[PDB]
Amino acid sequence: LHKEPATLIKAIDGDTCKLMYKGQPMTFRLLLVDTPETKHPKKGVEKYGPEASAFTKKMVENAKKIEVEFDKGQRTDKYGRGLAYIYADGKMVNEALVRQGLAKVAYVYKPNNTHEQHLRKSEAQAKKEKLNIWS
Ligand SMILES: Cc1cn([C@H]2C[C@H](OP(=O)(O)O)[C@@H](COP(=O)(O)O)O2)c(=O)[nH]c1=O
Ligand SMILES: [Ca+2]
Repeated sequence: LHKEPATLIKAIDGDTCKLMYKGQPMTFRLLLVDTPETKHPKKGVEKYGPEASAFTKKMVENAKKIEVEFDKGQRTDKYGRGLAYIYADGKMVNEALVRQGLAKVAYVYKPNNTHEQHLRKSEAQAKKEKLNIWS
C-alpha cells in the first residue's frame, strides 16, 4: 500500500471526517472498524460514541501530518465516502481506536482487508484488558 498526504478539514465522529485530498474536499470513513454512533436516530447515541469521537478529534487535530492509505479494492463506499487507513503523525487511527477498546473490527470486505490481522490482534489485546467497549 502507498500513503498520500491529506489535510484535516473537520472531524465528524470516531470514524468519519472531512479531509482535503488532492486539493478536493472529501468525507472519509475508516477501513475495518466501527466506532459507536452519535448521529443516526435509528441507532441512537451509543455508549463510547462520544468518547471515540473525542479520542479521534484530539488525535487528528493535534497532528502535524495526516496521510491516507487506500487498500487494494474499491476506494469509496455507496455513500461516496473515501475508504482508507488514516495515519496521524505516523500512527494509524484505525488501530489506535481498536487498541483502546473504542471501536470494534467490522465491515471486513475483501480485498479491502490488508491490515485485518494487525487490527484483530489489537482488538484481542483490548478485550483481554477489558477496555471500554470490552468492559
Ligand atoms: C467501513 C465500511 C463501511 N461501509 C458501509 C456499511 C454500512 O452501510 P449501511 O449504512 O447501509 O449499513 C455503513 C457503515 O458506516 P458507519 O456508521 O459510518 O455506518 O457504510 C461500507 O460499505 N464499506 C466499508 O468498508
Ligand atoms: Ca460508525
